[PDB]
Amino acid sequence: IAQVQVQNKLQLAMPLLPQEVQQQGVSVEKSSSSFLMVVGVINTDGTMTQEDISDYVAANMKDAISRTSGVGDVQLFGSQYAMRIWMNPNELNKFQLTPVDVITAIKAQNAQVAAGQLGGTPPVKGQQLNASIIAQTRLTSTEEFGKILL
Amino acid sequence: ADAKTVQDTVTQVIEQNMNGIDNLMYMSSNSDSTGTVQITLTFESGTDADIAQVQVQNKLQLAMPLLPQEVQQQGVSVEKSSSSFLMVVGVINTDGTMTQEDISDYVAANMKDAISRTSGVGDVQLFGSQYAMRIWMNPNELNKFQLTPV
Amino acid sequence: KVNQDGSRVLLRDVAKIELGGENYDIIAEFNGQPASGLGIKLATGANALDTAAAIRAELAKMEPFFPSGLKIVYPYDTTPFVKISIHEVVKTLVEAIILVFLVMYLFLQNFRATLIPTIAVPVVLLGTFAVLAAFGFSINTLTMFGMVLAI
Amino acid sequence: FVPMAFFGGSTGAIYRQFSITIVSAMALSVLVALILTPALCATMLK
Amino acid sequence: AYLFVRLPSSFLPDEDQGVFMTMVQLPAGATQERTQKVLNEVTHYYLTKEKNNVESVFAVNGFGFAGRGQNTGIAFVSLKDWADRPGEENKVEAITMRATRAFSQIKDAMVFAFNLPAIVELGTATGFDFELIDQAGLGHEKLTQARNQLLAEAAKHPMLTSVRPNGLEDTPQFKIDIDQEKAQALGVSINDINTTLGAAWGGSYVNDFIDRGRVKKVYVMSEAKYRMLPDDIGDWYVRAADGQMVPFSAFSSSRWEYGSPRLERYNGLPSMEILGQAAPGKSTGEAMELMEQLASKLPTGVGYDWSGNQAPSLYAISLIVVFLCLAALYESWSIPFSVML
Amino acid sequence: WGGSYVNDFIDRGRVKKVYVMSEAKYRMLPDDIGDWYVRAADGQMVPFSA
Repeated sequence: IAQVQVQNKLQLAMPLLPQEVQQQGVSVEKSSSSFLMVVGVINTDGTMTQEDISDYVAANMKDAISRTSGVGDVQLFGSQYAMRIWMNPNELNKFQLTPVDVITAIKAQNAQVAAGQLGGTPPVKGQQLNASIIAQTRLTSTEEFGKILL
Repeated sequence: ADAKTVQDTVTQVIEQNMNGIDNLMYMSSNSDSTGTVQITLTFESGTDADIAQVQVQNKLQLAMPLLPQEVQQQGVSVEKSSSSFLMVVGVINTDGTMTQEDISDYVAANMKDAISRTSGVGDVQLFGSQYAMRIWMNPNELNKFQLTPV
Repeated sequence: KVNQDGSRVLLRDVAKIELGGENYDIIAEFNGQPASGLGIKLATGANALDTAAAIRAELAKMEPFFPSGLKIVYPYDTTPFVKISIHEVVKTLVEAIILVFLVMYLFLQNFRATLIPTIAVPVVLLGTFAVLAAFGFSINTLTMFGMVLAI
Repeated sequence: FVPMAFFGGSTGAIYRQFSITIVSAMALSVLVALILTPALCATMLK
Repeated sequence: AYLFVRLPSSFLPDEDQGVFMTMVQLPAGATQERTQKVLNEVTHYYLTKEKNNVESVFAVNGFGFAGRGQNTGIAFVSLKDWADRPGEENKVEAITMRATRAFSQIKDAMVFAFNLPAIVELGTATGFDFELIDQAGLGHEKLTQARNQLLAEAAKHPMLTSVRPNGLEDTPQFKIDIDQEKAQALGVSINDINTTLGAAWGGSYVNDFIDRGRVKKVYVMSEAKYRMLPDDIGDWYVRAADGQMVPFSAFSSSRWEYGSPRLERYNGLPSMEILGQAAPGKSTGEAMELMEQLASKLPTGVGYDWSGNQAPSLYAISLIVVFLCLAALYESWSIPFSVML
Repeated sequence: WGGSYVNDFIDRGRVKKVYVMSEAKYRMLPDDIGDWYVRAADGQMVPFSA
């Protein structure tokens, strides 16, 4: 009940936080200032960078444990992957472009859009086919982000 | 939204931000092409549903800020499942006839708003839908005037 | 918008405007006749019978202001079963008493002696109910068969 | 009764209620068969 | 022993509650009309050939139990008070029997009927709810494949069984490719392109408005006769920087694909539910075991997950409280055995 | 210099983030502030140091 309270007033605060923050990570847990089960993971055979692992663990284990038997708070020593796009001043300029363009370009060529469906909710008497319409789809591979037309 | 979109645009966001809830057996997810997801969490027998609900829905608050704006402004709920109805008060008309939509509205605008609050009614189902200002566009006309839905 | 010749372009010209359903996905038909009702669902830990009782209690004040024709009907319901279950079980209780009474008389000629048993279990059953509540338990289907049985 | 009364899983109150309800009825019928029955049986039987 | 070993087990008895129901599940792609037709026949089977039983029906199109969609459709029944139903045929059991048969014969879809299990939604014994999880990064396709292979083997060699998927039919979908290039060339903004393809075919929640007091919604979509067939995609034109309309087909492109109308995920992982009942000869435990050893043969990345077992211990506890109590008043180590027989 | 959370993207099933920052060799020393130029109304770049 304590947690419920201390975090339902935060809800009254959220609407007044930098949008960057609001979309970022906001949490409210039960402190314990002390770990215990520290399942460290490494690799022997098919070697994989100390980042290649971090990701894996945080994408098959951490998502779980962070929910298993009242686990107050799970710590991920590292970080899960992410589509990283390291910009380059010169290039951007050598083409007359600013990060803003890179961002806007991404938030345009990388996003899923909702489209109705053949045989709309209220059809016309006699409609025999009802198929859902697929629109844009979030990219997947790195190559795809490379082919982002700026 | 289609089965694909919602599955990893409204669903996955929640699921991931869904962890660290005292007591919990599992978490099933259904992403209907109807553009409607419905995650369910079953807690150990005996767990006070009141506090349980509070939890499972105060982490969602940590997810909300990361959901399609269309969704955020749409319907988001967190109740106590019961996979079974009981009192099914069906309504019809005899004298002053009124379409099977003219009724739906009425019920959902004098009764449903109530019952959905009366004596711990877990969840009320409205077989139909309340009215709404419907504006059915017409391609030609819009074009015959150089205009888009926007 | 307004075209060159000051000709106004009202939405009324580019789209058919009408007050209609918010969602045309489900249509309910009560006996081939158009309709729509309220499919109530309980909440994890509801009092069911208590709820449904109130469902009709709340939906009771709406009846006085319904429009011409708008009437109510009760499809798929439970109540009748809960009530019938009680009435039946309780009935068996009575029958059990009247029977043990005879089987008592046919062995204890004394119409006076054949009264203790008949007055024994009553005080016992009531006590059970009193104890059940003392544990939060209620008149459940099981908690009842136990009575009839224990009788 | 009481032993098996140790319900479990979903069959909790299931076997529980039945068992206890009868056991409660027991002690009751017992006390009655030690207070009411005896007294009544004594007070007037013949 | 024999009369106790061969005596079948069951949780709680399923009985007539004067109220049963039947669900309809048209094929893949079925329309609100197609399904409504099936519902009618169903509704009247009870309305005409069951008057001595049925007191009322409540058909609902588009509201299935598996989920939502023009494919499904439920129908609440309500039989006349038990009294008016003498014959053992007028009881849910019989009624629902001939009922299920009738539909199975004069239908082109899937219609059934079932007595409301007075028990609980869960816990029915002699049955199972298998779950096929996608442990590895396998795709929905690969997962679907495994499911087929699993249900296959199971059926391949049923002491039998009875397995089937949860409901993921997987119907065709209409994919629309918006060439960003041509769009950014013809002078049309992607935003406008989508918002129009959306608001048009899927409508959109604009703003709110007050209606006779209460505040309701305001939607903007489009007449159906302009969003029924894929050919209609053309009817919609978008504005352009050069203040001129543009054929949607100028930056458009289309092609039908195959997607599942329902994506299931068990514990944050893509999964697929497999509802199967224990063999007709064997039982739950036996079945499940001889079920797990099957799923344990699917390709890498494909995993799985899901009286009373307490009796053996409960009575055991009784095998103590008894012998002990049978001494607190019968001390002698003799009496404690007498009644024991 | 501090990157930013742009949008999300699906990676081998799971949905992950999408960040936009910059190579380090262009954000290690204060002198690098110049390397970055901003656009202008008059469709022309501008030295950040302007």
